[PDB]
Amino acid sequence: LGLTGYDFFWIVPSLVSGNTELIPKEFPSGLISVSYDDWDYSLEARVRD
Amino acid sequence: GWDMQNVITLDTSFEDAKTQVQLKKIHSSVILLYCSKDEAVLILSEARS
Repeated sequence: LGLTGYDFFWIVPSLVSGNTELIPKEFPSGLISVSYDDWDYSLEARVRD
Repeated sequence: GWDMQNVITLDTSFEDAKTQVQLKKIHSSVILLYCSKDEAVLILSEARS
């Protein structure tokens, strides 16, 4: 319909961005999302905390 | 003023593809439709859809 473009910014929560290793082909670039950190927050730090 | 939004020419494949994107960009306005009766059948059916 035309709601995706340079001047449109889609903001979504962590519920749709789960399983970051899987990205559907219909997800436009620029899709800002927020999620719990899995890269910098290692499992060792998690267990220690 | 005659604020003409756009001109759409649906060659074929009205329900298949390449036509829904053009028909979806019309907002609340007046539509001048030029076709045949049997073609207008499908055109208005898809417009209602």
